[PDB]
Amino acid sequence: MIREERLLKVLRAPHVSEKASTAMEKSNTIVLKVAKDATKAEIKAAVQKLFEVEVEVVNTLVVKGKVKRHGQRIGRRSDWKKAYVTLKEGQNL
Amino acid sequence: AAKIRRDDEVIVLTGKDKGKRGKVKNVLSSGKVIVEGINLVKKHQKPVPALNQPGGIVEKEAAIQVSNVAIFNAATGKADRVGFRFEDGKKVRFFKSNSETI
Amino acid sequence: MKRTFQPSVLKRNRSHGFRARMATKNGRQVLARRRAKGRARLTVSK
Amino acid sequence: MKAKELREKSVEELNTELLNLLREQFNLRMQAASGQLQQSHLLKQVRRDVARVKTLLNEKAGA
Amino acid sequence: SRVCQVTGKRPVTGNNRSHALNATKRRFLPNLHSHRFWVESEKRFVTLRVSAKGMRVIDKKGIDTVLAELRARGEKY
Amino acid sequence: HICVTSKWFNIDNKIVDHRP
RNA sequence: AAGGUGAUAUGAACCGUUAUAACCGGCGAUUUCCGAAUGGGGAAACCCAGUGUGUUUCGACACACUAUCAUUAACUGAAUCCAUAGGUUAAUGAGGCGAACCGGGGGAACUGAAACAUCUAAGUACCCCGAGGAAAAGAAAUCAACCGAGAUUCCCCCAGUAGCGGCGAGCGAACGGGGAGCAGCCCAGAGCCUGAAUCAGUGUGUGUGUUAGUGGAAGCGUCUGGAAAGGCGCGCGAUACAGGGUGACAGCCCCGUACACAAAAAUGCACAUGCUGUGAGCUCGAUGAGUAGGGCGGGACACGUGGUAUCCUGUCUGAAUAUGGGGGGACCAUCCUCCAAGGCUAAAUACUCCUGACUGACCGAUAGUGAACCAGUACCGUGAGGGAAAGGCGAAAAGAACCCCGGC
RNA sequence: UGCUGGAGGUAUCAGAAGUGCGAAUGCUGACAUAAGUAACGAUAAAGCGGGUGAAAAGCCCGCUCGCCGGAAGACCAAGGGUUCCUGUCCAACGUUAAUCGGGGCAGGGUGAGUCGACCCCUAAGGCGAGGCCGAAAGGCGUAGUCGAUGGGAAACAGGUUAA
RNA sequence: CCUGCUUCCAGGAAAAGCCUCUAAGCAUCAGGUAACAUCAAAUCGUACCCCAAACCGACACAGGUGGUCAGGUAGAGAAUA
Ligand SMILES: N[C@@H](Cc1c[nH]c2ccccc12)C(=O)O
Ligand SMILES: N[C@@H](Cc1c[nH]c2ccccc12)C(=O)O
Ligand SMILES: [Mg+2]
Ligand SMILES: [Mg+2]
Ligand SMILES: [Mg+2]
Ligand SMILES: [Mg+2]
Ligand SMILES: [Mg+2]
Ligand SMILES: [Mg+2]
Ligand SMILES: [Mg+2]
Ligand SMILES: [Mg+2]
Ligand SMILES: [Mg+2]
Ligand SMILES: [Mg+2]
Ligand SMILES: [Mg+2]
Ligand SMILES: [Mg+2]
Ligand SMILES: [Mg+2]
Ligand SMILES: [Mg+2]
Ligand SMILES: [Mg+2]
Ligand SMILES: [Mg+2]
Ligand SMILES: [Mg+2]
Ligand SMILES: [Mg+2]
Ligand SMILES: [Mg+2]
Ligand SMILES: [Mg+2]
Ligand SMILES: [Mg+2]
Ligand SMILES: [Mg+2]
Ligand SMILES: [Mg+2]
Ligand SMILES: [Mg+2]
Ligand SMILES: [Mg+2]
Ligand SMILES: [Mg+2]
Ligand SMILES: [Mg+2]
Ligand SMILES: [Mg+2]
Repeated sequence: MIREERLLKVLRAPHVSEKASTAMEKSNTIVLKVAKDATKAEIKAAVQKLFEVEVEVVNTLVVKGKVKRHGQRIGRRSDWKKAYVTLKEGQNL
Repeated sequence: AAKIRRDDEVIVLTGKDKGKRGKVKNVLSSGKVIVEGINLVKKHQKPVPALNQPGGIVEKEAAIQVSNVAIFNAATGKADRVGFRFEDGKKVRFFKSNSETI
Repeated sequence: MKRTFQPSVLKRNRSHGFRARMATKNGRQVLARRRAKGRARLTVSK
Repeated sequence: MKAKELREKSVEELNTELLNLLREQFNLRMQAASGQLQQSHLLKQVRRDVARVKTLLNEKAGA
Repeated sequence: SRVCQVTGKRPVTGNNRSHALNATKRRFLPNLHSHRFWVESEKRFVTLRVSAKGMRVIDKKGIDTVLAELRARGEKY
Repeated sequence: HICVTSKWFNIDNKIVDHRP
């Protein structure tokens, strides 16, 4: 095809979180933590194949890890990517 | 190679429960062991708000040194110490003082 | 009044960064000493 | 689960290969993350299974 | 570098000494020159950076020998 | 505490020349 | 092997019990990105390519390869026809890091002289280059003194002597003797005989060490106590009374210890051979020239130019060649003794980033490593760089259910 | 020897030294003193009512009052790096209290063919195959290759999120 | 508008994108121009402070910090009230 079926392990988790997620459900589109190296087109494919839905276009943004806690030293979390996916019309999941 | 093991009957050797006997409920990474009914303590367990919330005093088993329990003979009714080897196919444990094997 | 540290990352990296450090026999000895000292930040970079 | 497929055919294996991912692994992540998956240890194996899968096939072909 | 391609002569450090014997570091460096040499055995000129003596050797041993050396040793030339 | 930075000047400064 | 899924760290969900749980060792596999970084770039962990591959959804993305230098070959190929330089490809090797010991290129000043130039500190500190398991040195153009010795290296003497020295401060040998370890060989070449000694690289074998392991003796009674290993009594093992642990001090509770054993695999070391590369052997030859020496300038020799031998050479010179030449501390004779101007060479010697085991009239938390602790950390500094504090509940968490004041 | 303490200590005669502290404007830590004294960081200024609360001069809401308005309003770059928003808590941080916060804990939040970087292009300048030079380290520089503070295609009015 | 216009001396970046020109080269081809249709535009930044309590000043420090916008009354005014 263009992207091997193997590499459609880019979808990592739904981000069903906040009205941001759900209130932007009730007006098209779904959002997801997705890989890190994922290429919009590369992640559209995943959502076509798996999930078997339609997809108009996909937007991406990177979330930066909050650094916190600790006394002297310090701990930081990992960065990760957001989805915001926007399905064509016969919208299901 | 452990001279004492999981299901296994022993007589306490030192302290508190000097003379008592019991089965090894389970043995620990530390080389300490829990012998059922044997070395008891009274944990004041705290309540936890989200379910299993009541909490209360609880009598419970407290790990103790394997150095301080001996395997029990039954044939003689005393502590016996262990030893190794047949040359059978396996190894197995025999009571010292009568190669009695078990 | 204007004080001595006027931060600027471009200058920072260009003057003290890994590659700059790497571009000179002595700059390299700089790292070598810091490695031998077991330093956690060889050169304060991104 | 090792020699069980030491002899399982280079082409054939790439099947379970996908079947570990194609099914178990992807479904498991999704299902898990979504708060379903009550038996977490399934994530440990599958991943470890794919490792086996790829250990052969790599050692069968070419190496 | 100021190295004689024939003898390997290079600058060497020694001292100055005044009439009061004050030592001041200094260098003796060789009498280099660079010289177009005809080989004939290659129908060509070759410029070697050469010391006098380097020349006097070439005079005696004769060019081609000297050129066996250098090439034997790897000198560019 | 964290509490540990002392950059004590130079004397302090003003005046004095105390006739020579 | 009967228990396991590293630690803070419970919990969840699991896995295993007579052999595919875990754990230990041998050999494999995978091994993102940056970093010598090597496809180009770059503000390290990022941007962008050329060419090859890759798609019953053969686009764009993914992967592989493409740095430079050296050697060798091949093909190409100017001014210039020949020929070179230049250019493409290819095969090999290099590159970077690393504690000391080692050889080499450079090389201070404080300081000492009760000041300071000579002299000292000192060929030290430091910079640099290079290499090995050791390095270097080494098979007399050496000493001796008319008797003799017989490579190099290290140790003790000789001796703080002889000497050097603003004869100040200081520096400081050798001869000869006692020891450690000892080893000797090639090239400067052609003929015959030819791959014959040997060395390295390598495959195999064997033995021996290594990287997991196995077995391993014998204690009970009672007293005090929260707890016995302690006291007292009576037994027992000892080729095992090294040591650690266990509720207080244990040969006989545990782990060991002495002792006896063990390797599927990979390896260090020896031999034994196979393969590659290499030369052995006899006859007859050959015997290290811009060198020795000298002049000038420095430097090395304990030796500061001194009556100064000897060694090295920046500079200008320049022999003899066995009936010859070097040295014997100016120099000459005689005598004696050695053979420079090509190389190789093991041991006695040096060192410890690191592995294992063992030891101490060494420290015990302001000590000892800066660091007994998640320390080169927190912190300070643009940076180089500097650089802390901080160990102990109990035998066992049995780490205080529940009630009361208080602002859940 | 009493008390405390709760596990080590060692006569004797020999032996060996990190062997004795009040001073060094010594070193480290702890604790005094002045003293409940100065001070609480612009003289733009507050008053009251009602909420909440264990507690309100300081928070919330309201009505007045006052202050900036070429700023003391508004958008950024540089620099910071979660300080943004929402719940929750008030020990420590806040020069007072604190129900409040840029403070603790948890959760959320950054959506681009068109803005910007990457990218093409170069200035200063940097690096620099070969190369010239240099005891070593290295120096300079050609071909190039990098480097914006400058050049280079393209979206506007309105709405909506607690953010 | 204006990178204009007038004037003066101190005489006022570079390169690419863009336009055009052809060489080797291709000549039915390929390319070039236009209309319509369609497909592609990845990646990274985007919160918040920014004359300040969030940056440089050890501090919630009377200091320092470049660019942008600029209403009414009086006023020459970005002064001042
Ligand atoms: N007043 C100062 C003396 C002084 C005078 N000039 C100075 C300059 C710098 C520092 C101190 C001083 C003191 O207390 O000692
Ligand atoms: N000596 C003068 C002036 C003075 C003040 N401070 C000083 C510091 C250095 C020298 C001089 C001064 C005085 O005390 O009145
Ligand atoms: Mg984005
Ligand atoms: Mg690269
Ligand atoms: Mg590169
Ligand atoms: Mg002096
Ligand atoms: Mg004789
Ligand atoms: Mg054993
Ligand atoms: Mg035993
Ligand atoms: Mg000779
Ligand atoms: Mg040698
Ligand atoms: Mg310490
Ligand atoms: Mg103490
Ligand atoms: Mg004292
Ligand atoms: Mg005193
Ligand atoms: Mg007072
Ligand atoms: Mg007063
Ligand atoms: Mg006051
Ligand atoms: Mg914060
Ligand atoms: Mg906020
Ligand atoms: Mg307070
Ligand atoms: Mg906050
Ligand atoms: Mg450019
Ligand atoms: Mg070069
Ligand atoms: Mg240059
Ligand atoms: Mg710019
Ligand atoms: Mg914004
Ligand atoms: Mg404030
Ligand atoms: Mg301020
Ligand atoms: Mg004004």
